[PDB]
Amino acid sequence: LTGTGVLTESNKKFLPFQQFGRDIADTTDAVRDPQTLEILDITPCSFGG
Amino acid sequence: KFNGLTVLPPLLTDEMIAQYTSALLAGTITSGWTFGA
Amino acid sequence: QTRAGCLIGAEHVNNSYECDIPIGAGICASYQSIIAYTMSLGVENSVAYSNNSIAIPTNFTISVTTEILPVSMTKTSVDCTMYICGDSTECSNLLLQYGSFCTQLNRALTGIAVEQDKNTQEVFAQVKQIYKT
Amino acid sequence: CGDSTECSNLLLQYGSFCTQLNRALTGIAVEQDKNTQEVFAQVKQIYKTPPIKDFGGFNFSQILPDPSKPSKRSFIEDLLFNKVTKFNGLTVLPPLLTDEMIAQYTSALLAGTITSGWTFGAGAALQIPFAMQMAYRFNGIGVTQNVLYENQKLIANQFNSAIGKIQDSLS
Amino acid sequence: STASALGKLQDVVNQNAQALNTLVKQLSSNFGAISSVLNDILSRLDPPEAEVQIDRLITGRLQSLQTYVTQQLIRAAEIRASANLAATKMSECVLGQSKRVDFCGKGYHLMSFPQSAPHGVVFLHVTYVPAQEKNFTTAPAICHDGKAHFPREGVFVSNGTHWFVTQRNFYEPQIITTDNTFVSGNCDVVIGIVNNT
Amino acid sequence: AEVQIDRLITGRLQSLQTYVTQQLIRAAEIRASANLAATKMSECVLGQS
Ligand SMILES: *[C@@H]1O[C@H](CO)[C@@H](O[C@@H]2O[C@H](CO)[C@@H](O)[C@H](O)[C@H]2NC(C)=O)[C@H](O)[C@H]1NC(C)=O
Ligand SMILES: *[C@@H]1O[C@H](CO)[C@@H](O[C@@H]2O[C@H](CO)[C@@H](O)[C@H](O)[C@H]2NC(C)=O)[C@H](O)[C@H]1NC(C)=O
Ligand SMILES: *[C@@H]1O[C@H](CO)[C@@H](O[C@@H]2O[C@H](CO)[C@@H](O)[C@H](O)[C@H]2NC(C)=O)[C@H](O)[C@H]1NC(C)=O
Ligand SMILES: *[C@@H]1O[C@H](CO)[C@@H](O[C@@H]2O[C@H](CO)[C@@H](O)[C@H](O)[C@H]2NC(C)=O)[C@H](O)[C@H]1NC(C)=O
Ligand SMILES: *[C@@H]1O[C@H](CO)[C@@H](O[C@@H]2O[C@H](CO)[C@@H](O)[C@H](O)[C@H]2NC(C)=O)[C@H](O)[C@H]1NC(C)=O
Ligand SMILES: *[C@@H]1O[C@H](CO)[C@@H](O[C@@H]2O[C@H](CO)[C@@H](O)[C@H](O)[C@H]2NC(C)=O)[C@H](O)[C@H]1NC(C)=O
Ligand SMILES: *[C@@H]1O[C@H](CO)[C@@H](O[C@@H]2O[C@H](CO)[C@@H](O)[C@H](O)[C@H]2NC(C)=O)[C@H](O)[C@H]1NC(C)=O
Ligand SMILES: *[C@@H]1O[C@H](CO)[C@@H](O)[C@H](O)[C@H]1NC(C)=O
Repeated sequence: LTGTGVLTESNKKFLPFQQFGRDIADTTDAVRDPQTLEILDITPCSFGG
Repeated sequence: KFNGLTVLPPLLTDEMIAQYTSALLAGTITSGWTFGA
Repeated sequence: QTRAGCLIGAEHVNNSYECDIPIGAGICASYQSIIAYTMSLGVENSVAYSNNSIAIPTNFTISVTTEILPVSMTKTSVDCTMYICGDSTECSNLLLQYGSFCTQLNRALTGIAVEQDKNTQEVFAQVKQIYKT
Repeated sequence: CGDSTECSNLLLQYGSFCTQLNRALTGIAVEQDKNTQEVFAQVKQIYKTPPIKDFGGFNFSQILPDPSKPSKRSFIEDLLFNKVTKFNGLTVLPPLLTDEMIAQYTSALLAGTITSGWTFGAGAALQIPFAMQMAYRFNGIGVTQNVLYENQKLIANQFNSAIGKIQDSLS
Repeated sequence: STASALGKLQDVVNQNAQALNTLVKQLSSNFGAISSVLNDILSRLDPPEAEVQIDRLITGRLQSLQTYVTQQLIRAAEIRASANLAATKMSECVLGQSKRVDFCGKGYHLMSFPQSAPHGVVFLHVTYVPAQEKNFTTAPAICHDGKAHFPREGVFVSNGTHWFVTQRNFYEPQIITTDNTFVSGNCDVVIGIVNNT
Repeated sequence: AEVQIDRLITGRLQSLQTYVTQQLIRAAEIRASANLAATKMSECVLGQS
């Protein structure tokens, strides 16, 4: 799963068989690292005109 | 703001819209139609 | 069997009401077992017209009605290299040879964005001062 | 595609253009019924003219509906209707309101504007003789109601001649 | 209490949200390419044939964006027309009384009040409606001393035995007098003349 | 055959989109005309303008 963004800590709970989540329109929202098994949070870093 | 879409805020905030509405209402109650001409 | 096709599951009746679910060709359905019938335009009366008779009211009532009118929508702007390329050099290079397409899109979006604000301003700003009760 | 599995499978990965097209077509189809409803449905009740016809000398027989015809349409309506003049995945839906209901609305409006005047447009229809409604209507254009009562027959004759000329020109 | 009374604004908001949502959703489409993500086809194929897939994705996304822009233009035109009508109503019905029929509410217009709404305006119209009618009897003019009399402003009525002059929109009889009637000619041409004093 | 199928598909889709856009424009114009007609009926038939 490749992509850019800023990684923060998240309190969302994953069932022990998922690996990542998404909210709507099939856009990644949160991912779990395969080593420490914790739920992170992905936010697109700021941009604008 | 997900992948290049931006929503621009309106020029007029709701407070000034409410002030316009209040001014219109107070003008039409007190003076009638004379304040429009 | 109706003029718009056929209905299955609804039972025809001989009555007529101001219906709510349109079907077509005058036929329309309602719940009341689901039934289908012919819509009724309204109650029919005949005014007692003569040549030496009138009808003058003797009392009055005052009613307050409401109506709602939209005036504006959300102002949006869309980027291109972020959208159709997602920050990729090869995609940017390939897109570069399609002339100038995104400039027109940005121009149109900016035009409608300015139009929304002008529209709201012309709708609401009808007074020169700010009166107070 | 036209009943082709391969074409449908290939099209399945082109997104959701077709849903948008169908939604737009459905919206513009509903808009026509909305337009007809808002233009014609202007009266709460359905008025009908009394059997005895004496409107101070005016003759409305050519615009009032004729019960003899099965369609219950007047002469001018028939003239207009006569004047105005296969399956590949596209269909034509019938209008919600047929011609008879539209004719009934027009007849109700025309019968309510004769007996009552403009009263039925605000509250309940109020009866009034036609020769006095016309006198009221002259009073609204700067001409005193004196003028009508001395020139009733001439005005009626001019109106009848004008409507006959309109019918002849349309025919 | 009652909901669903603000359908227009809710419909506008829903249409905008749905259009944006489907525009975002269009990213995941394949458009006949190998994959819907650029990085996979970049790292899986060298440029000489990967450029074909890149071109297919680019043209598909461009077409989707163009369609979205056109739909936005159509909706903008519609909203502009609606708000022009709203501005005309604000100018004509709030800043003064209106004579045109059914422009502002049902019945005879009296006055109006504006209120704001998240993306629009709400007009409250105060009007006037008559009721409790009667029948009476009517004549167009009255012949006295051989000359015809017509009412200045009002209409002749009779409660069976006596004649009165009233106004059209309200019942208020008054005794017939020279001060509210005018004379014109003799009672020989009008059809409906009645004898009285 | 997929290349030919794709060519036919894209051509027909483009034609359909053009037709839909023309229909939208015509419907908007007809709606404006209908609004004008409704205003005329409300003003001139139910009263004196
Ligand atoms: C996978 O990740 C590491 C790999 O070594 C291990 O998890 C931690 O490993 C460090 C050092 O190896 C220990 O000090 C920690 O106590 C370990 N934590 C846990 C929770 O085991 C382990 O092999 C794997 N960890 C998980 C969570 O699967
Ligand atoms: C006014 O006079 C009429 C008769 O000239 C009364 O009778 C009404 O006549 C109409 C048409 O024939 C019917 O639809 C009504 O039902 C009749 N009313 C009855 C029978 O009570 C009429 O009632 C009188 N009053 C009014 C207010 O119209
Ligand atoms: C005109 O209508 C009003 C409202 O229906 C009448 O006022 C009512 O009169 C009754 C009987 O006197 C009272 O019990 C109600 O309380 C009144 N309502 C209000 C809101 O005050 C009025 O009487 C009617 N006019 C005539 C001449 O009958
Ligand atoms: C109103 O006009 C119609 C149309 O001219 C008149 O109907 C005609 O009546 C004459 C005499 O009976 C007939 O010879 C014609 O054939 C009729 N024409 C049609 C088209 O039917 C009607 O008589 C007029 N009514 C009044 C009261 O003058
Ligand atoms: C029609 O109205 C007139 C005007 O009021 C009535 O005339 C008077 O009526 C009152 C009470 O009804 C009597 O006390 C007076 O003596 C009447 N005066 C005259 C000069 O007539 C008349 O009664 C009314 N008629 C009807 C049928 O209601
Ligand atoms: C109002 O209509 C009635 C009904 O037609 C007219 O009364 C008729 O008048 C004529 C001419 O005097 C008589 O020959 C009839 O016998 C009358 N009929 C009835 C039933 O009385 C009345 O003249 C009309 N009012 C006008 C024209 O002012
Ligand atoms: C209104 O009064 C006038 C004047 O009295 C009437 O005119 C004459 O009335 C007398 C008596 O009835 C008749 O002998 C004459 O023939 C009438 N002359 C004319 C030219 O009509 C008139 O008839 C009365 N009208 C009504 C409706 O009562
Ligand atoms: C009434 O309904 C019956 C069947 O329910 C049908 O046969 C008939 O034509 C209808 N109309 C009349 C006038 O009976």
